[PDB]
Amino acid sequence: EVQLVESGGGVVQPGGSLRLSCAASGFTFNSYGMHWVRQAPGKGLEWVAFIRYDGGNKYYADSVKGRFTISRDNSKNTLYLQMKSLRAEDTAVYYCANLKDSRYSGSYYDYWGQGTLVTVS
Amino acid sequence: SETKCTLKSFTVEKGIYQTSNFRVQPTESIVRFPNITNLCPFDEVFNAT
Amino acid sequence: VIWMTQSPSSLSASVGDRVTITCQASQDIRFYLNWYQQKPGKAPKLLISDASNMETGVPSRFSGSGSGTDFTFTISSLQPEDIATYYCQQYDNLPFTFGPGTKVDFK
Ligand SMILES: *[C@@H]1O[C@H](CO)[C@@H](O[C@@H]2O[C@H](CO)[C@@H](O)[C@H](O)[C@H]2NC(C)=O)[C@H](O)[C@H]1NC(C)=O
Repeated sequence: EVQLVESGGGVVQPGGSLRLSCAASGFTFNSYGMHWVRQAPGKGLEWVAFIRYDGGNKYYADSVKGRFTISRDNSKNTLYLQMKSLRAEDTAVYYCANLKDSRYSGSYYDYWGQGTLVTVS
Repeated sequence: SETKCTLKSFTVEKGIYQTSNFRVQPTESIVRFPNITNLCPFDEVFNAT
Repeated sequence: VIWMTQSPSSLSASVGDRVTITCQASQDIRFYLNWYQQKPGKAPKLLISDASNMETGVPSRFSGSGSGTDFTFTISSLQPEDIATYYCQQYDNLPFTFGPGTKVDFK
């Protein structure tokens, strides 16, 4: 009954830009701090970004700190990832995650997205 | 309400009331430089016969 | 940055056998570590939260233990739907870091 449908994947020239969107509908949203997680094809899961319940504090991974920005729109219940200056090491499957934290976000349920294939060629 | 919070009142009479400041932040963040002249060859020290 | 390592990164065991998977950190994470399972082609399903608290909707074959720097994921029996990749996660210092992931296979 939870729905995290994501969009914005496609062929991107190196050094381009994207807006990955995650439409969330089901749980209450905006009471949970939500995450962007990515998985390289054939590799393990990495971590991209985290945003709090009010859009106040945003935290990024130590490799992409500055090329990505994470935002949320609580009126339409969406997550956004602005990706600028993409290299070829960012072709991946991006999931829109709500991790069963319990230290920072304080969530209790694990709701994952579906994942968009962002191919940077 | 912005104006109310500014005049510290609940009644705002008629007129232009300056409240806040609108600065537009930036987006990207480039870092340009020159190409690359000499390259001090490790080609000769790591790869001698 | 809190580096994690997982062992063994390749594993093949038959039905009814037991599987131990050690997650080792580079710093001290007290009991804040999540164990995920990802079957190939789908989003990862969580199995164990805060290194010992098994969830609801998961069978009682899996168990988690350990604390401090060393943690342990234990599968008491391999059913055919246990064939997946298992991941760690820490929670104390942002950024959260996943593990590299171990692959379970059949003989
Ligand atoms: C180290 O030296 C060898 C030999 O000089 C280099 O091998 C040459 O590589 C180029 C391009 O890779 C080829 O066109 C040549 O035919 C190779 N020569 C031989 C004799 O094999 C090697 O590339 C050098 N290492 C580096 C990093 O430049």
